[PDB]
Amino acid sequence: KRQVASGRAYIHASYNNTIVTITDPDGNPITWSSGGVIGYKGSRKGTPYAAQLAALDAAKKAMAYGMQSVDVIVRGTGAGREQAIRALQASGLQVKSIVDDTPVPHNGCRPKKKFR
Amino acid sequence: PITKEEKQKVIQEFARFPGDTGSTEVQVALLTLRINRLSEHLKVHKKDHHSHRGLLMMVGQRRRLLRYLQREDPERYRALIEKLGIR
Amino acid sequence: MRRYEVNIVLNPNLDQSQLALEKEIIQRALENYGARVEKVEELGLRRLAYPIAKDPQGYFLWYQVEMPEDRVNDLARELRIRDNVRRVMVVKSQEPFLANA
Amino acid sequence: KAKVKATLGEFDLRDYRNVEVLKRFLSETGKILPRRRTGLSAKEQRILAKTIKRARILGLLPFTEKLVRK
RNA sequence: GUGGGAGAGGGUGGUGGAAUUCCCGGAGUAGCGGUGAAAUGCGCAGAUACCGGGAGGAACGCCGAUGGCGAAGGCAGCCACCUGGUCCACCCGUGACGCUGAGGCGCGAAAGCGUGGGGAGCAAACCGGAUUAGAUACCCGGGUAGUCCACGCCCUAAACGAUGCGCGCUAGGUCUCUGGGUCUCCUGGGGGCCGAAGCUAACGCGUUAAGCGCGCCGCCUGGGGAGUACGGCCGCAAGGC
Ligand SMILES: [Mg+2]
Ligand SMILES: [Mg+2]
Ligand SMILES: [Mg+2]
Ligand SMILES: [Mg+2]
Ligand SMILES: [Mg+2]
Ligand SMILES: [Mg+2]
Ligand SMILES: [Mg+2]
Ligand SMILES: [Mg+2]
Ligand SMILES: [Mg+2]
Ligand SMILES: [Mg+2]
Ligand SMILES: [Mg+2]
Ligand SMILES: [Mg+2]
Ligand SMILES: [Mg+2]
Ligand SMILES: [Mg+2]
Ligand SMILES: [Mg+2]
Ligand SMILES: [Mg+2]
Ligand SMILES: [Mg+2]
Ligand SMILES: [Mg+2]
Ligand SMILES: [Mg+2]
Ligand SMILES: [Mg+2]
Ligand SMILES: [Mg+2]
Ligand SMILES: [Mg+2]
Ligand SMILES: [Mg+2]
Ligand SMILES: [Mg+2]
Ligand SMILES: [Mg+2]
Ligand SMILES: [Mg+2]
Ligand SMILES: [Mg+2]
Ligand SMILES: [Mg+2]
Ligand SMILES: [Mg+2]
Ligand SMILES: [Mg+2]
Ligand SMILES: [Mg+2]
Ligand SMILES: [Mg+2]
Ligand SMILES: [Mg+2]
Ligand SMILES: [Mg+2]
Ligand SMILES: [Mg+2]
Ligand SMILES: [Mg+2]
Ligand SMILES: [Mg+2]
Ligand SMILES: [Mg+2]
Ligand SMILES: [Mg+2]
Ligand SMILES: [Mg+2]
Repeated sequence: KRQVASGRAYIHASYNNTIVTITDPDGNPITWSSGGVIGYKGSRKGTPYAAQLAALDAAKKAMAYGMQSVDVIVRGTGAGREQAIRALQASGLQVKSIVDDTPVPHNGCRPKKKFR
Repeated sequence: PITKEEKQKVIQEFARFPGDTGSTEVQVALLTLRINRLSEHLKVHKKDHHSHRGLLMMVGQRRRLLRYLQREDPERYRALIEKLGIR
Repeated sequence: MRRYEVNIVLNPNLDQSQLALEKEIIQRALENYGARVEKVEELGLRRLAYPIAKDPQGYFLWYQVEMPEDRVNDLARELRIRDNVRRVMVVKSQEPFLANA
Repeated sequence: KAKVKATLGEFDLRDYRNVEVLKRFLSETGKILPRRRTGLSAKEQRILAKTIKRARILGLLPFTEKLVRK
């Protein structure tokens, strides 16, 4: 019960799971999805296909609010990161732009043993 | 730091004759100026070791020159010591 | 005394009287620490590359000075007190190293 | 594609207040270009770096930006 | 001496942005996380993802290098102050003032100790989850000392070039950092790689010697026993010589 029709689509990808969040122009979210949202549970959430289905689900849930214009924002590196964008373009939603915002530090914090 | 006029004042003061730059008198003088400066710097900044080495080396050079002067001309050595007020 | 450059970035939204007050305090501060003012460039409103104190833009001033060294840092400390002063950077003035010349 | 210094006038490497010239030494991201692209001297490169960073602190230049397309 | 130069050399203060974590608020559902696969774990008191605001600590992405500096340990945001070493040019000054250096004294990564702070992230010990024949291990979730600062101790190491310091001599080629020069190049001083002569058991070293010489210090004398025992000295202890 909103009728937004334009906004940003954030794709957060990792080697574990890929999630998607649709949002209004000033950044407040509308609907979202993920590999767990759909049937998949375990490591299966990391497959590109899961990313696809997730993008799709969030896309439909966006159609419900009458979303049309969508600006894609990508964060993280993971399998199906690109696949997510692929499905999102073919979602029927018109994608204005795509940007990679993936957060990187300036080397502030020491990471876990497996990250060094 | 030590600027040009600061240096020259001392050089003029300690030169055996005009134009003299590198005589033992002047050397020990300048050296001792740098010493005093560094020591006042190491009153504070006690944590600075890398400079303290420099201080050691300087001291050593000075003692070398002085030992030389005292070896050759004990009078001028006495004069230098009296003037600078060291050792 | 040595030769420096004082960069000051203040709030863009100041009106005449306010800005004049701030520049007044600045001038007074410079004089107080014994800084002779050689030349000055006021660029005013410019668009920052990243927001500073939530403001997208900034007001820029530049002062080429000659002042006693030991009083520099304090002179910086005094300038940042002003809320309306967002940025202060003092830099020893240097010769213009060129390139592609 | 040639280098940055290759196309440019006579410009001060020490000027942190000059955006128009400095910007050209940065990529799409706010990152500082390597020597391969800037085509400077190691000396030139260092001075450029320092200067850039100075500009950054003054908010004249970006600390980082966001990559388009992809 | 004068005049120039490069530098993460050192100390003090200030300051900047990214990120992690936590708190506040908005908006927003059903999972997130994690792994070879999983589970512990967190989530309906509303998490994860998204926007905005705040708090705090720690480390400085690109620049960055096969790079630079330092006697070694080691030193990377930016600014200022304080300060050490060093290189070049001029050929101006003193006139052998030199080299080495038992003992001494000072420095000395990390971990560790004392007192006081500080604490985000990481994380010995420890508490749990799965694996598996088993687990105290490898993987996963938490997590204290500690990692951080002040001051005082500790004196070790693959503290490595496994190569003491200084000087003179003995083909070059090429890459490079930094000066000067009348700037295809030449001349200094650093950092690498090939290679004359020569050396070397060989590998390899080769104007940055492991070559030819000289001076001085340290050290070795089969393996184990053993860096142990005893003694001494240092140390709050650990323990060190
Ligand atoms: Mg998963
Ligand atoms: Mg430094
Ligand atoms: Mg420092
Ligand atoms: Mg919230
Ligand atoms: Mg569950
Ligand atoms: Mg539950
Ligand atoms: Mg519960
Ligand atoms: Mg936030
Ligand atoms: Mg707190
Ligand atoms: Mg690098
Ligand atoms: Mg190196
Ligand atoms: Mg080392
Ligand atoms: Mg210096
Ligand atoms: Mg002569
Ligand atoms: Mg003579
Ligand atoms: Mg010696
Ligand atoms: Mg130590
Ligand atoms: Mg320690
Ligand atoms: Mg302690
Ligand atoms: Mg663990
Ligand atoms: Mg088990
Ligand atoms: Mg276990
Ligand atoms: Mg953990
Ligand atoms: Mg020998
Ligand atoms: Mg060579
Ligand atoms: Mg040249
Ligand atoms: Mg050269
Ligand atoms: Mg031999
Ligand atoms: Mg042979
Ligand atoms: Mg060879
Ligand atoms: Mg030799
Ligand atoms: Mg040999
Ligand atoms: Mg025996
Ligand atoms: Mg034996
Ligand atoms: Mg032992
Ligand atoms: Mg005995
Ligand atoms: Mg004993
Ligand atoms: Mg005792
Ligand atoms: Mg032991
Ligand atoms: Mg020893």
